[PDB]
Amino acid sequence: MQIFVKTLTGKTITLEVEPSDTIENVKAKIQDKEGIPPDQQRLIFAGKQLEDGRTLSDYNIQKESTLHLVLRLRGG
Amino acid sequence: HTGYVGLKNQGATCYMNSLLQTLFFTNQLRKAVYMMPTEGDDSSKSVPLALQRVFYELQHSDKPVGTKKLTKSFGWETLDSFMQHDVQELCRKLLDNVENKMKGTCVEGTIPKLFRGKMVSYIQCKEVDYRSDRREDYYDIQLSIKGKKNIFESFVDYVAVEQLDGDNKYDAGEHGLQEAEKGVKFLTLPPVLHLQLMRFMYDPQTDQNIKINDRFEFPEQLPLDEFLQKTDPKDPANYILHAVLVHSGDNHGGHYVVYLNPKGDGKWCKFDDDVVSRCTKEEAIEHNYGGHDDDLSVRHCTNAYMLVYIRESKLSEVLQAVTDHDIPQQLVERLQEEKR
Repeated sequence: MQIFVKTLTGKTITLEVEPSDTIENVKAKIQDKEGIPPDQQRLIFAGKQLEDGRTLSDYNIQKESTLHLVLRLRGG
Repeated sequence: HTGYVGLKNQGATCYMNSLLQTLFFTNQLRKAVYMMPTEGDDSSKSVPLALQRVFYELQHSDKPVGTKKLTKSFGWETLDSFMQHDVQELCRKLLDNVENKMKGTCVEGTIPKLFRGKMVSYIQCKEVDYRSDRREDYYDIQLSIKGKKNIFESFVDYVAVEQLDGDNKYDAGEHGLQEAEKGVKFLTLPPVLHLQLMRFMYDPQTDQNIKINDRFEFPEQLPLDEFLQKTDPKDPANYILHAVLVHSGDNHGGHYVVYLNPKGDGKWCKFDDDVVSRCTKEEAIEHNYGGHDDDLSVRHCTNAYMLVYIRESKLSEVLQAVTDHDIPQQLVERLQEEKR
């Protein structure tokens, strides 16, 4: 299934994923496509940071959902 | 002598005290929090009980209110936790937790009633007759401010379409990969509108996380009907500014304060941890616009990063009176035994 990711520059990219993909696998797919090292990637969906060892299915992330890449230091 | 008590400065929790005051003065939420059935909860671990405790103390204490039991309950006992997550992430963590605790109770659904709006995320193909409309909930809106004069321009940006082409073509089922546009449309705006202003951004030319201190204007009264797909003449989407969360600093730390007009009457107070003082409307609003880049003082780095608005037709419900009769006696007695 195809999901979307908004990068730090505001660009929306597509990603081909499966519900069984872990978030760190999603980060690997983002690296493959956009070159962003997984260590730099932090992903938000439904207002919360996604955990690397959980799956898209765990978060009820479905086709056409949009994830957001965010800054590592974003608070205070 | 405002009648509003402050929160202790108990470390490097950044936006936390500001958020807690904003939520406390969301009176309908505060009342619902008091009704949560926390009798079975372990105090060390329970965010619901810890929020009851902080709110009870903000409502009754004449002295600054502590938060150590609260930060313990949600497991952010280091500056790093507050530096890595932003204010709306903490807000969502707290609200999701209390929403779950309210399921099956007399106040079930208070969080979505107050904070949840409805949008449609649409993908429209440009050269085949195919459109996918998906309903999405939202609990806050993240607004881009760089190059935007004001809230209107940021909303225009928010609803601007994204192009899906090149290596980012849309998977249009039987049509295969297709050039498309992707956007959002607002169906509803919630009674309490949290607008996060993106005051840090990635600068693509330098690979750096930079502070945006630019001027960004926000009004005390904000009309949003033109951003809805369908308006209601009896209930215009007119919003009243309730809170302005302010940060002083060019890095992700420094000084955090919140300005509130708890009653929605434009009589503002400044909440600076333990010190709560009356202030002018300009100190709450225009002084937090940003745009003092030539100024060598802290003014250059002091600006708003989150705004709270309340829909005018919902003000009386959101800011309804909260009385001691609204706090269950068993809860008061539990919290009083702990203070000992």
